[PDB]
Amino acid sequence: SLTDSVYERLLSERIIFLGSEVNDEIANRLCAQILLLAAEDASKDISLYINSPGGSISAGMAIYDTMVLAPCDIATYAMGMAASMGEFLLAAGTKGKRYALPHARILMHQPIAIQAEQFAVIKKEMFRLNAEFTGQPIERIEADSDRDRWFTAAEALEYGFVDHIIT
Amino acid sequence: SLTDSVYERLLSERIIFLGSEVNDEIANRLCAQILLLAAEDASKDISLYINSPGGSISAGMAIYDTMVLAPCDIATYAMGMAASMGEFLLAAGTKGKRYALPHARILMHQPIAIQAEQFAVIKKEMFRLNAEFTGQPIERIEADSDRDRWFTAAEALEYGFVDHIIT
Amino acid sequence: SLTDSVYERLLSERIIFLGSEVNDEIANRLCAQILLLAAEDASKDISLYINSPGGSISAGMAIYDTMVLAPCDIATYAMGMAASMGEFLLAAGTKGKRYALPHARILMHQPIAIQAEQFAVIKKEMFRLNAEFTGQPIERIEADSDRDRWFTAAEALEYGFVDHIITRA
Amino acid sequence: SLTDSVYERLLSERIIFLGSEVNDEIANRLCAQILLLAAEDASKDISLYINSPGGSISAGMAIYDTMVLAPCDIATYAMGMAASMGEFLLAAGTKGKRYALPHARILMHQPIAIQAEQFAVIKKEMFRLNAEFTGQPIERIEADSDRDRWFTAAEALEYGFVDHIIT
Amino acid sequence: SLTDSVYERLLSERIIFLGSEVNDEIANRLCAQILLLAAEDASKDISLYINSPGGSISAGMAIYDTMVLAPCDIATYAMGMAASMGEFLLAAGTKGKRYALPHARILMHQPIAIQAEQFAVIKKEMFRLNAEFTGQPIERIEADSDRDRWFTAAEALEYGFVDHIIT
Amino acid sequence: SLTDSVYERLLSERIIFLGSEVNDEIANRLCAQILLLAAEDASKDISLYINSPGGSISAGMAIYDTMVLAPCDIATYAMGMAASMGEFLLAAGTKGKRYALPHARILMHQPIAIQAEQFAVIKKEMFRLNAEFTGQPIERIEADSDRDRWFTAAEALEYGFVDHIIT
Amino acid sequence: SLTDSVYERLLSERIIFLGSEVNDEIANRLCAQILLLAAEDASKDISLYINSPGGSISAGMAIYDTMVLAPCDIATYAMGMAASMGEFLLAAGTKGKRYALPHARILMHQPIAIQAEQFAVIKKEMFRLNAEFTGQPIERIEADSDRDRWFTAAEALEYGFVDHIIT
Amino acid sequence: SLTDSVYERLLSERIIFLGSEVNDEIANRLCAQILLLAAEDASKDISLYINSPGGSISAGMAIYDTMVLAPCDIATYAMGMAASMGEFLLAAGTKGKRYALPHARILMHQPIAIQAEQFAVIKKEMFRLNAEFTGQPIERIEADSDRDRWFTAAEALEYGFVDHIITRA
Amino acid sequence: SLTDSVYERLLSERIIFLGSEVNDEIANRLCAQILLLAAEDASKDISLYINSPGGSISAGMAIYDTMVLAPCDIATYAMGMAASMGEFLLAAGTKGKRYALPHARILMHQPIAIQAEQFAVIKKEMFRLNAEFTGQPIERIEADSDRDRWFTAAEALEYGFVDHIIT
Amino acid sequence: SLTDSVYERLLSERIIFLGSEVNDEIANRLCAQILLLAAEDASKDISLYINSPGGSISAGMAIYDTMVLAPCDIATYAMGMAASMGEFLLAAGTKGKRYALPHARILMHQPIAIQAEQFAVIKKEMFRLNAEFTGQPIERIEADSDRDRWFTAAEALEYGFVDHIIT
Amino acid sequence: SLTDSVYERLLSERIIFLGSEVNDEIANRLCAQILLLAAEDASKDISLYINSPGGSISAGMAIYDTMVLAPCDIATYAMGMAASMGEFLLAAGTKGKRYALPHARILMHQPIAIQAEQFAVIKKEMFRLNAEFTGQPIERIEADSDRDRWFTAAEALEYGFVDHIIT
Amino acid sequence: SLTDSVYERLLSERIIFLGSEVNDEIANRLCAQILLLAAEDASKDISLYINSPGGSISAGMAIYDTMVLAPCDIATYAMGMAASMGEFLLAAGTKGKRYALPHARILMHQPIAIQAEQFAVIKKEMFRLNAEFTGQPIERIEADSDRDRWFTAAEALEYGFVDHIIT
Repeated sequence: SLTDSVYERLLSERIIFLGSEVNDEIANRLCAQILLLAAEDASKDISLYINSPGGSISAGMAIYDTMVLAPCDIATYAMGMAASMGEFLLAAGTKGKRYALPHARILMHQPIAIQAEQFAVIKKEMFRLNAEFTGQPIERIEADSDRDRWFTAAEALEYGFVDHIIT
Repeated sequence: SLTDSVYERLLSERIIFLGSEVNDEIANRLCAQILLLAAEDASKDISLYINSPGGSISAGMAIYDTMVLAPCDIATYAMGMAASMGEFLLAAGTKGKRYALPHARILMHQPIAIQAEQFAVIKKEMFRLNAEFTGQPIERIEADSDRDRWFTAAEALEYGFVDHIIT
Repeated sequence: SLTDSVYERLLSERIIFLGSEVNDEIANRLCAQILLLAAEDASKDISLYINSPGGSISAGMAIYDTMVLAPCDIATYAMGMAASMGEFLLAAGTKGKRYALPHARILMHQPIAIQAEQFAVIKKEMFRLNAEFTGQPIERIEADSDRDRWFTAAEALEYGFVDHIITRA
Repeated sequence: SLTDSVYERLLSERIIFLGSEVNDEIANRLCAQILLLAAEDASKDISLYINSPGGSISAGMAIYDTMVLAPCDIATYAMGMAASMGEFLLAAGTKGKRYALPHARILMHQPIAIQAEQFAVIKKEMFRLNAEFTGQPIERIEADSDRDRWFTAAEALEYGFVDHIIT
Repeated sequence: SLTDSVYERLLSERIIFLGSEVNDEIANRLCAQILLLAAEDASKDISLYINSPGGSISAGMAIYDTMVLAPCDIATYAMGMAASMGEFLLAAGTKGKRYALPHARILMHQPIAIQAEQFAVIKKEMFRLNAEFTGQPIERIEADSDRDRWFTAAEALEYGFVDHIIT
Repeated sequence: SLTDSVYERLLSERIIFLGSEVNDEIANRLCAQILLLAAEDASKDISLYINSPGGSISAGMAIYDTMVLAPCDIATYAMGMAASMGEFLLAAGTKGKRYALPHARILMHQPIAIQAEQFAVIKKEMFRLNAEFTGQPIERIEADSDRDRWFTAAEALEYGFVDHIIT
Repeated sequence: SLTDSVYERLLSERIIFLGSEVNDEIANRLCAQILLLAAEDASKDISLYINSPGGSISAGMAIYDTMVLAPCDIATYAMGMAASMGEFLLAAGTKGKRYALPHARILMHQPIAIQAEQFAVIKKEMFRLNAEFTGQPIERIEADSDRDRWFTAAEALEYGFVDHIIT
Repeated sequence: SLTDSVYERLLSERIIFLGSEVNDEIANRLCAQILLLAAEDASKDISLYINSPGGSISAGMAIYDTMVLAPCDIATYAMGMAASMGEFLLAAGTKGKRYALPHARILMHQPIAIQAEQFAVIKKEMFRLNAEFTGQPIERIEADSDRDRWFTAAEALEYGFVDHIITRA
Repeated sequence: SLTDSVYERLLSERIIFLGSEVNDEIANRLCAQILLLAAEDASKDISLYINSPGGSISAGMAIYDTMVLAPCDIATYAMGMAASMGEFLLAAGTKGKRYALPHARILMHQPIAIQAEQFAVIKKEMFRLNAEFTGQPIERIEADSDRDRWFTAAEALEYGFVDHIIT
Repeated sequence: SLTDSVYERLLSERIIFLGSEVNDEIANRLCAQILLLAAEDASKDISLYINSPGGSISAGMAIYDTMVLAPCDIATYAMGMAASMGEFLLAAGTKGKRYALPHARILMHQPIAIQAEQFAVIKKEMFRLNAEFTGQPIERIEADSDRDRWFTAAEALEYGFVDHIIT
Repeated sequence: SLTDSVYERLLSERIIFLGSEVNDEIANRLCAQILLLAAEDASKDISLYINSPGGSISAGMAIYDTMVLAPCDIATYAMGMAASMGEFLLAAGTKGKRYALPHARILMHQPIAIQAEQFAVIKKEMFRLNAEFTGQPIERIEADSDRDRWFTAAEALEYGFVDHIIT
Repeated sequence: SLTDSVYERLLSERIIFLGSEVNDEIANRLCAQILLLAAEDASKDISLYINSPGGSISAGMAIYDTMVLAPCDIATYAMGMAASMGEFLLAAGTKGKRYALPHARILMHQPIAIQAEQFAVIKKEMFRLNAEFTGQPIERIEADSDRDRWFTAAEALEYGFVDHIIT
């Protein structure tokens, strides 16, 4: 189909998209692409464009782990919305190669008994990493996720999610 | 489709994925990929990436037997989840080449009369191999399976599921 | 699709799969492939990998006829399950080249006036060839089939379904 | 699809299948395959493999007509079932080159005002042609179809639907 | 698909097919095929195999109109049924190159106020042309269509629909 | 439901409707109503209103037989359309009690081996009965059925399908 | 169902509704309803409420014939829209007892060879009765439909579709 | 629903209908209605109207057994078509109470190892009883069934399927 | 169903509902209801409960005409929302008996050539009668609709939609 | 529905049916009917008619248990097929009142480690009961069921499943 | 259905159920019932059983508006869950006649430019009434809403949601 | 529906059924029924028949609470299987009136992370009451749930779930 064709073509310029909610299908497809590009050429950059409401923390953490695994830099771009795990992957890009498009919106969100155990531990780790990424203190991240704090491109550079606003 | 093209292209790099729950279909498709790579080139390594909640034991042992069958080494990577047969297949990679990614989770799991006796036989055999893979006694594999013990990447290295945590 | 794509790719390596219930359409696909390989090169082996709960005797018997028809050696491998005609077809492989992988299972199974006549003929022929295949008496075969006897790899090599349990290739 | 790729490849070897009921669509498909192969090369054999419960008489007579039309030799093979029109098209192949696989079954079967008129003509014409192919008298063909007489390879060879039983 | 693939491969052989009902859909497909062929090579013959219950008069005339328009000869073949518009298009083939297969069958059939006016002239013109193609008198074409007259191959040759019976 | 209730309260007034095409289901349903009414009172009039394109002769004949079977007189009313079997059943009403509404339209329409046989039998019986109903001769019934002759309420009164045109 | 329940209760107050497009099924049920109320009490009025896009002339004309047939008075009410056959049936009420609600809108609209034939005579009839209904000349009725003339309650009283406008 | 209401209304008059393909479902419903009428008043006739293309023998035979069970007489009426089991059930009505309407037609028709066995048995039973009902030899009933013999009402009266052609009720 | 049984029983208490959108189906159902209640007892009140997003203007007006038609008073109650035509109808209630519940909200809204004219006419009439029901100039009504003004019960009372807030 | 009406009315005569495959819903319904009948008149017989392929053993056993619970005699009739649990329930009727209709057929059929446990128990138990019911030895019950032994009415009477064959 | 049959039977006991999510349909049905019961007898209590996760504030408030409207007393019963508007309507019970079942749980949940406008006003109104109903200060109601406080039956008596824990 | 009718008729006998998975719907169905029966006659016994694979605790707790609330005794009957909450409800019956049919089976089963907290309190409270019903100590209830302990009627009577086995 046209759509897939254009993505394939973009993938040949080392440009990948997160354009939906993060879940296991998407995560796998994305990690795959990252493994491919990395395998194809370890020294050229990858560009990850993001327009995503976020989703599953587990999914996003696998993606992030793959980002970290790849030797090349990964540039990230907020294209329309980076919310929760969308924000996190945006913030997780190679430092100095994180970009917000001028009207992108960055949104923070607060994301049996053993499932709660497994959830709590990785929520904490995501909060930890988000602080590392943004330079913000961990308590700033925590409160701002509770209050569903949203950002303009400008406000987001301020806060530390991105390094550039590309006019 | 894009997704399929991307997996095919990863296949050309000898990179393979267990991305969903293990069943007869996926088993057949994985085995098929292993035989393919083994036939293409006995010498080079296959890298199997795992992010699976697992499922059926026979399905799982079918993949295992194929992995053993392949003359080349299989590297296994815990990418997201490795639970039940997902874990088993991970621990089943070539000594020296089992990797956990820093935020992966390993979950051990407790997984017509003729069916009962068939299941009892593989169940037992699965414990036996798990113990072999991990270096643990059978009895600690059984008790840890009975209770649904889960592992962080760290905890998983200690136990014997993986050889390295790769960053 | 990927799946299909590796099967085609795997076909060019002379490797084929019976990965599900042997019915009429699957039997045709399979015959087609044997014919194809046979016709491509008539003296290189074909490797048939079985993981299948069997199916109709009729379709099973069609795959078998095509196996005999084909000049080359057809090597059979029990991958997961070889039940009914999956068992029959495994056992039907070129003598010496029938294999079980260590955790494969072999299941035996008891498989209008004029349909009944047809069935009776083919059912009797099937028991007769299973005997020929395994070295067993027809008596064993019928009674084992009756009680749905099943086999591990080891037990299956003993009985005569395969010639080797293979671990490393 | 894999199924289709195989038949195409098999069709490059001048091998065609009749693997289902004979309706107008299958008949058109098959007629087309014969014309293609006869146009590609009119001196080389075509191999029709038959495993089908037969079906529509006029659809069967169209295929038959196309075999007759095709300059080249058409060899036929009873692969599983050759029933009614399937049996008709088996017996209809080039004499000397009609084969039965050992466990094939050959079944004979009895196949508005104006539809009856056409069917009556066509029915008589196919009894006539069955008799000519088999060497059996016409009245033998009719009594046998009426009582659904079926054959093993052995019985089929002797009666005259086929020339050789291959192994 | 296999079926479609075969059809395209036959187009390279300048063989085309009318093998379903004649309507707007099919008519266009078939006019397009004739146009392609005449564009590919204006001098080389096109073969049209007919097996079709006919259908819409206006669709049939569009096809006929395209046939006349093609510079090259168009051989026509009665393969199954050639009924109503199916019969018209057969009889419309290049004089000398109209064929019946031995068991082919030719059927004749009688085939808001402004709609009726339109229909009346198209109907008249069809009769006129069917009279011209067969060398029969218009009266006989009308009466014969009224009474659903049908034709064996031999009867069709005698009447004028075709020039040859192929064996 | 509304409709059902209305037909059912009309059944209490001994009024029956043939308001769609005659098939085996409508047959069985009509025959039932007739039988019920007849059973309820064997000597009160039944009123059958008709607005139907007709349909199956065999079905038409079963309703006819049942009408005849019923001790009581059956009145018939061409309410909109009485075509083919619709016409026939309108004609079959008790002499003196066939009615046409002023804008009613009567249409005459001429409607395996064993199937043809049976059909030819009742076709002839149908024609014969139509003649008897209308006083017309058989050859006129056939000739008119061939050309799909139709009738206004007036034209139909003259010909013998009805006894009165009601206002 | 409630809806049917209200229509049933209304049927008891001798009130019926043309609340949709006039087709064969609707025409059937409406005739059935007239017949029933007429059978129940031939001396008492029926109130027919209209809010209809109209429809098929034949259908509307069956309804009309049935109204004429009903002995009792039928009062008509333009409730929402009376378009086409909706207008005709409105105008067809008993002179004296034809009503439009203050915001009722009345729309005129100009509504195989045998098909055309039939249509033409009933189209002529319906024009004649619209003329007689409204007391207009037939020429004006016709030209007015040509141009899709529409009427307010007041314009329609003036033109002759109705006798009163109710408030 | 109206349809269902008149059949119910008709049950009240001890009239029942066989107006479609005889299968397990239809027979279940029909056996029920017979059992209900017999339970209602055991001394009183049940009229059965047949307009059916027939179908399954077992289903047919189940209706038959219920007919036999019911203490009361069952009058059968070929209303349009009585074919195969339709024919059988018509022929099975109480002697002297089997009727055909002027234009009824009657069609005879010739209707895993364990299935074939049970089928053979019931088939034989079906021919024998048909022979008994019509007064024909088993041989004829076989031959005719074989040849799909049919019958106008008159030809049917003469063969034994029915006792009367009824014209007015 | 319970939902319908409840409404039937409310109808029997002379209580009607506008609970959904105003499409023609609904307005028909609702008119029928008012027609019935009037016919049952011309003297007793009708209580109409509104909780509706409004909808079609013709449908609106048909209901309105019917309400004017009924001799009895109709009380109107704003149960939750009364928007567009739902508001219009609310305000159409008998003077002194238009009510709002305390947390009801009233919402104003702006509600081929020949259709346009009709719409313009209904639309103008709508605005006028709404100016008259509330006591506001047509210009206030129009402008307030243009900007989707909404009202609390208190505000609705103030503006003139209603006469009482009930508790 | 007619069907339901009839079963309902048959239930008033204390006549129940097992007419499809035994499964939870049907067993539940059947138990309910037995409980109902039993509660209505604990001294008068229930007649159970069977034509069922049987089905689940647990469901069958719950029906059986309700039969034992029910204080009144429960007569059983083999109508079409009494197979597996159908056979068992038939055999389980009050001794002296089990009936076969002359063309009834009786079939015997051989009917997560925790699942196997539970099943072994109920199976053994069901053979025991079937032995007691029929007076045969348990090991003849088992071999018979093993080979799917079937029975004619006479054979069943001989074996011990029923007490009379009714005619 | 049996379920509807029970609910209506319970309606006769002036017992009603809010047993799913409060949406518009539900609120319409519940307002209807309350109204119906009020009409049937204004002097006798209504009992409202709540087992509901709540939902729409404004649907919630429609029900509440009808509750106040009804002159009779309304008992409320926290039968299982009373969350969001479920809690609210529970607490709207006629003081003294608000009950909780021993294992009931109460939950408080924090529940276009113009949608926002209306929503802010109704949220405020709800908070005001929750305070009113329970005797807590508006600030505790809000603060306790944010974090999503849940309550056992006892904690619920204590806060003011209900008056008695009924055993 | 026959199924519904039979349950309705059973309600007159004060017999109710838990014959499927316990959930929100069923729970409400069942509480409704209990509330009805109680309201109808306060002393007369309710009889609950249980054939249920359990379900959710919350739903089961609500039913339990309605039972306790219900003035009259409730008899419980283990029909085919009482598992999970099916067991609970069975065991929750009026003491001395809890029954098991002989082939019945009692199965005990283990049934925004703040859900865990709610679920923890309620798991504990079920265990408590389950302990109290049987006479087993809390800990026995836990471990026996943990390994899925199943019981025969005999085993269950002696373990405390039921008081009597009926035959």
